[PDB]
Amino acid sequence: SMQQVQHCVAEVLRSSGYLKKLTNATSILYNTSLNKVMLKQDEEVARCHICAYIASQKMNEKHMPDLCYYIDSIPLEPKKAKHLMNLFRQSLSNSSPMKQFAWT
Amino acid sequence: IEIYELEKGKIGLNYIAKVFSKFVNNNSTRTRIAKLNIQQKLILCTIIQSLKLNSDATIDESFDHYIKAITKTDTLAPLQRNEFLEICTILETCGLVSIKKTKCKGKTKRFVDKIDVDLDMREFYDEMTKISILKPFL
Amino acid sequence: DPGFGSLQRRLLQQLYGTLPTDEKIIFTYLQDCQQEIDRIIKQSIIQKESHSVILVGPRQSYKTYLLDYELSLLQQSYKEQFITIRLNGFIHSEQTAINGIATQLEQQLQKIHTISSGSLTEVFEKILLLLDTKITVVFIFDEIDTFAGPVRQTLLYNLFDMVEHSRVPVCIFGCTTKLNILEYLEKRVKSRFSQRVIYMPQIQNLDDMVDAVRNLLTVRSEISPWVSQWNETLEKELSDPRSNLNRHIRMNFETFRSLPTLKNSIIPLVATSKNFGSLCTAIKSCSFLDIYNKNQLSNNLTGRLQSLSDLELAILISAARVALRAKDGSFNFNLAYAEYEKMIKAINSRTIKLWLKKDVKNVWENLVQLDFFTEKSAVGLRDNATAAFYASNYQFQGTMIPFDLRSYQMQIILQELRRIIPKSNMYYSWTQL
Amino acid sequence: NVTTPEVAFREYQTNCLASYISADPDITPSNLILQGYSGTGKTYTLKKYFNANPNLHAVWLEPVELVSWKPLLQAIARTVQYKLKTLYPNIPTTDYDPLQVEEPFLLVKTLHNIFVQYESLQEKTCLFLILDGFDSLQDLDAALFNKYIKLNELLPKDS
Amino acid sequence: VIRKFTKKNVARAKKKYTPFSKRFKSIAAIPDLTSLPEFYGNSRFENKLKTTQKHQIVETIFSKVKKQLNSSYLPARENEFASIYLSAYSAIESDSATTIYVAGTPGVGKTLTVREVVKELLSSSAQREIPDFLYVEINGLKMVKPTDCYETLWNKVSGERLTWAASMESLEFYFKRVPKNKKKTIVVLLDELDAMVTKSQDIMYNFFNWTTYENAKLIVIAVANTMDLPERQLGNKITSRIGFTRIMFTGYTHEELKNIIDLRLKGLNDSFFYVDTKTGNAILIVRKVRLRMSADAIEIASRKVASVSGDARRALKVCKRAAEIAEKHYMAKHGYGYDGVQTVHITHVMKALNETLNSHVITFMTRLSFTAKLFIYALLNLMKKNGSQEQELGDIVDEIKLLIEVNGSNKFVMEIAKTLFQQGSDNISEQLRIISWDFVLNQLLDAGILFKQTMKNDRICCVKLNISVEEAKRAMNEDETLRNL
Amino acid sequence: NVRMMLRRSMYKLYSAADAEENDVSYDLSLVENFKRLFGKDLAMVFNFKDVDSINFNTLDNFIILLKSAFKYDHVKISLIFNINTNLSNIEKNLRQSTIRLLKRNYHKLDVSSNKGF
Ligand SMILES: Nc1ncnc2c1ncn2[C@@H]1O[C@H](COP(=O)(O)OP(=O)(O)OP(=O)(O)O)[C@@H](O)[C@H]1O
Ligand SMILES: Nc1ncnc2c1ncn2[C@@H]1O[C@H](COP(=O)(O)OP(=O)(O)OP(=O)(O)O)[C@@H](O)[C@H]1O
Ligand SMILES: Nc1ncnc2c1ncn2[C@@H]1O[C@H](COP(=O)(O)OP(=O)(O)OP(=O)(O)O)[C@@H](O)[C@H]1O
Ligand SMILES: [Mg+2]
Ligand SMILES: [Mg+2]
Ligand SMILES: [Mg+2]
Repeated sequence: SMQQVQHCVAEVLRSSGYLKKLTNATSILYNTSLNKVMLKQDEEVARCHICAYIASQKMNEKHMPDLCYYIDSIPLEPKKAKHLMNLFRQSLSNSSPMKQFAWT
Repeated sequence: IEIYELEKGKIGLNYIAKVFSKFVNNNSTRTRIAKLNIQQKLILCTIIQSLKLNSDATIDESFDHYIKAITKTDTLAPLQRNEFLEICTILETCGLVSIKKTKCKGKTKRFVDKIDVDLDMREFYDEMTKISILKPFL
Repeated sequence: DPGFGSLQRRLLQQLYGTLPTDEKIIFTYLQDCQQEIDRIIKQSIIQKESHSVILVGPRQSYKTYLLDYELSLLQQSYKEQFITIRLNGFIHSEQTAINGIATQLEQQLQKIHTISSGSLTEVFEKILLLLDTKITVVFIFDEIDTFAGPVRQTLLYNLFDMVEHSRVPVCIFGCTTKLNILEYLEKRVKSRFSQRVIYMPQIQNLDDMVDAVRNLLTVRSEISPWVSQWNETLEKELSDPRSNLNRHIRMNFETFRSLPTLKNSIIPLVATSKNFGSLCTAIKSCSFLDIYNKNQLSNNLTGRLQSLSDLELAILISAARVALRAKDGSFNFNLAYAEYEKMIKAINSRTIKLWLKKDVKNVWENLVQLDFFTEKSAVGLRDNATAAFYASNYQFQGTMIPFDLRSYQMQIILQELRRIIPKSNMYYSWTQL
Repeated sequence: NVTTPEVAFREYQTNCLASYISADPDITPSNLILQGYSGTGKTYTLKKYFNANPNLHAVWLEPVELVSWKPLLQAIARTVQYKLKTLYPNIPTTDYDPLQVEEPFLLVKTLHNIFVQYESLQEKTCLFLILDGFDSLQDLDAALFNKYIKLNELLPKDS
Repeated sequence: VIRKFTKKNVARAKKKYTPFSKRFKSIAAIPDLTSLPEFYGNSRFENKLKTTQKHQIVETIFSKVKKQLNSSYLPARENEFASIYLSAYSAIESDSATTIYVAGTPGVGKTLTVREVVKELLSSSAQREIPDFLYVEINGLKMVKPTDCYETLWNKVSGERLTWAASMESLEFYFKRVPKNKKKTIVVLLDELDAMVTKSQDIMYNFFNWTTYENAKLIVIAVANTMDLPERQLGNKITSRIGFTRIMFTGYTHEELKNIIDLRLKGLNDSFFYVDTKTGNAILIVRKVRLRMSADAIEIASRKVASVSGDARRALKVCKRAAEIAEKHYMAKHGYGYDGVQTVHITHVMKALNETLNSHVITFMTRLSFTAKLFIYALLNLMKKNGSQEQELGDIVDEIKLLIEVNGSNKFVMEIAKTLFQQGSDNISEQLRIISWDFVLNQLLDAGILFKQTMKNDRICCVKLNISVEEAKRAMNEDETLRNL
Repeated sequence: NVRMMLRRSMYKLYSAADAEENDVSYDLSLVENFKRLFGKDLAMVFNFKDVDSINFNTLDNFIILLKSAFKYDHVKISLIFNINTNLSNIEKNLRQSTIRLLKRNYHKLDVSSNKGF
């Protein structure tokens, strides 16, 4: 759904250009997360948010260093949110579908 | 007595209720559907619809129906047949879908994998009603 | 010429794969598979790890070849370390696999240095007592799918339980043609299995087949004075892209995509040469391959139609047009003879001898025997001996009625008869309806 | 090194039989099929080929006389043992009974036991078992020929 | 005398036929069976698989991890353990007869828990606080005949070897008539209980009805794969005798699977080995190399396995497969043979989880010849046209011929048509089937891609796709010639 | 079926040859090795009782099976067909190759009680 990914990318952060690139990422990363990363009924309510934050780091490292993002938008405990997002990065930010998504 | 001396006087009426709750797995389809994610719920809905229209259906025909529904509706991204089968076994692990192995009754009768459902329709449709992105599959 | 005889015998040995083990030919597109098998075997025979793995590929896709090559390679350096139990799913049943394992265990342990004696219960108990440094037992189990039946997979359960929980090192190599072999397995059997499935490589592109032909036909040892000239001739033919070998290899790649199919034609090309010049002329022209392909198609529908007599052709044409006019395609001897006599009268009215009904019976039986007609709704050859036995203890209704009322269906139709009967044949206008 | 006889209209077939059938087991296929309809000279060409090469050891079986698979297995065991007894009469042998073959596995065991007592021979030889009319078996199924295809892989390789 | 048929391979065991009811002349004539030299358990094959080790094998940095993650080597099962142990201990100490029903999915620790219970019970009996008992293990899938359990259990009790019927009345006499003071308690593990289910259901009734006898002192621990087995397959008598109490072994959560894998990786993870750079052999404490397997990789594998099955066998095998992928890459890089930090990364775990998911069927259909792809294309065209799941082979022949003769102007069809119908040769007449038609038909039948019915007329015989239609479509339009037309 | 006809025929043959004077396979190879097991020639007379009730495809295939024993010099075979309908009735329920086979040496004889009164 476009509204959930749009709201999640929005409140992780702070049209159809770079925020559109970010939305497209969160969606692909979330869809492959649904298949290869399994969460219980609590952690599942932040599957979009965590995925959104991952895409944010990619922007901060690839094209725009000036982009800002903060962690506590994730509706879990910040230690638990940290552990889950490290798990998500290390697992499927190097996945073969998520390698030719042009970030420019 | 087993539960009374595993959890530690005249024993109470509550231990009888504890016996009748411990050895009756009163699992609800409410609790089973609520432990799934959106993709397992979607594949459960497509399985239900394929068995509604065919009722002697294989894994592969249900995957064909899932592909047709997911290209008609365009929700997330379509899955490959083995990922579909893995989510079907996940639904076995949850206890909503069973995959058996049975003979066909056509002109070419061989053994195939078959989907049966052991869940009741009313609370299934009630749980799937509350999700807006699933009602094209109901 | 003993030199040409030595060259011919070496070429035939390379084509049959019967070279010594240090000279055996592994195709380029086959290293990545065989190294993987070379790992698993060497992790079991040498390092005493228990493994179970299924090879999946079509028939004649070098499963047995690579496995036999691996076992013969490990035989020459680690001979006392392992024994081999070979089972075949066609030959061994669920009961006789136990006796096969026991007999092979006894005869292999008497070869390295009883279980086999008694009833089947005692034999199975002695096997499980034996199998539940150490000697690695290597199971080569061809046709894994026949023992992966839906009723009860007892042997697969016991063998994968041996791989998992026994302290005897066991290697199991199943082999099958079935692509979805993992879905054949029962839940406990599938759980005990490692779920390691190796899919055999296919030919992907044309110069894989060209390089495999080059590896098959290049003599890499100096055993004949004709070796260098043969190698130059073969390289000249295989490098020229308009040569007859490259045309036949391309044809195989686009139709069969099978190197055993190519070898079955290349072997009598080599073996029918009398001298070296005849062999070079044969490998340039490839004229024998066309004669081979003509002979491999000599007994299909077209050649059997060309072997027919004029009355046989007339009866077949009449049966074909009666079958075309029918709804279910069914016909008998009476309607076919009526069509035949109308056709002969309409020919002679515009002189062909009209044969009597008592003589067309022999032609009809010859046409049934030559697989031109089949009995209506006939199963034919059954899949297994049990269904064949059940069919043999039953008398079908077709064999109790007279022969002129038996319903038949056509193996060839009137359009194909019109296509492959020549224009100048005088029964041709009867191929249209 | 084989003699190609003259058959009047089966010259290609006789050349192919010279290509495939030889005394050397390395350059001989494990299975060879001659396919043709009735009265096409299959038996005639095979007899003229084997008569012109007397050093080739052939055993002839007619499956039409055996009718079922179990007498075919027993006939294979009996005829192979009798031919190997006639061929090398100065080799002492245990006489295994043909009637104890009731499974293809038992045929594999009996052929193993028969062939393991001829290792005193100096050269590798071929034994050509000719099943003249395999599909003329009366009780034929689709699974029988597969066992005969895969039979050679259960026998020893250095025999 | 001439026989009508012969049985020349009869193998009969040396089993007597007289049951235990006729050993002694009276009930009082039976001695205390615990003092008999043959009763109650009172191998010769282990040396047959010994050889001489004349080599020195190399065990690398990941060798100890792969050897230690095997199923041969009880954290998450402590309530089930307590339930089984307390029921069996109360049944032993009071001299009672009791059925304990345990059910569950594969690999959730049922056999392991029951075996740990009987080891603690035997240790407790060794300290003389409960009376001594005999432990019998009967696996239904390890029997040739289902009645052989009658053969097994009685042979474990008396040491005699009888046929199954005489063993059955021997066990009935022993459990009912012999008094408690002359007997010993027997704990029987019936494992794979469904494998011992027959049409008569006599074995089920006998084994659970002996637990209702006053003198029996029999404890039957039955392991099932489902909890609804006595209602679905067994009668009301056997269901009543099994009882209302039924212990279910749930699938492991990912915390429990992670605890199991971390319990096997204690002493090896975050440790140092001495590694030879010349051969590759590594010794637990020349270079000092630290071995790690990351906890994120274990938690990913545990979460995936817990959602799919909750199976400890699959979690251990996925971890071992990841370590083997890492160790294969290690031997490829350093050139080691089979005679500062090494890590099993998360990428190896993802590769191990994806190698059973990658759908080789599409790849197999992509790497086929043109004739097989043309057959599949024609069959798919017929399913699109007339909407049937089964198509006659003559229709496939006719539509292949139509596909060749309509799009002739394609350059590939002008190249291939003489090959398809004459094998590129004059003096070969035009063929009714294509070249290699039966070859590709039998090849697709061998793979399980196709189903063919059993008819002797080759034209009216039906062919059905056994695989899904969408994967056949994507394999077909991967091909550049077939997607062009 | 043909298999039962051959099995009963070979069992009767072995029983008679043992009664007239190790076990064997009840197939036609017993006819092949008859001189090696009993030292005498073989004359087989087949009495087909009630041919108007037998399955004609099975009888045809049994006659084709019995044709295979003609390559043995020690064997001669007689066939007796007990007919109550007509010769042409059995002539049109057999294949023409079998009719050509039976035509080489055949005789007819009337058996019925109204033979010349
Ligand atoms: N031991 C061997 N030595 C030499 N050549 C062999 C050997 N085994 C097989 N071949 C050849 O290798 C080729 C491939 O056939 P192979 O027997 O390996 O098939 P396969 O893949 O095991 O198939 P199937 O599933 O039918 O068993 C054939 O040409 C065969 O003759
Ligand atoms: N090329 C030939 N030259 C001479 N005579 C021949 C030739 N071919 C066949 N014959 C004769 O025809 C007879 C029939 O041939 P043969 O028995 O070999 O046929 P077949 O194909 O084996 O038949 P079937 O399958 O019916 O047994 C031979 O016995 C022989 O007399
Ligand atoms: N709690 C556990 N702690 C450690 N290892 C365990 C545990 N549970 C299972 N395992 C491992 O899994 C293996 C398989 O478990 P087990 O044989 O008990 O399964 P099961 O539930 O009886 O399965 P099946 O139904 O297939 O027989 C054990 O041998 C052990 O290696
Ligand atoms: Mg093979
Ligand atoms: Mg012949
Ligand atoms: Mg178990």
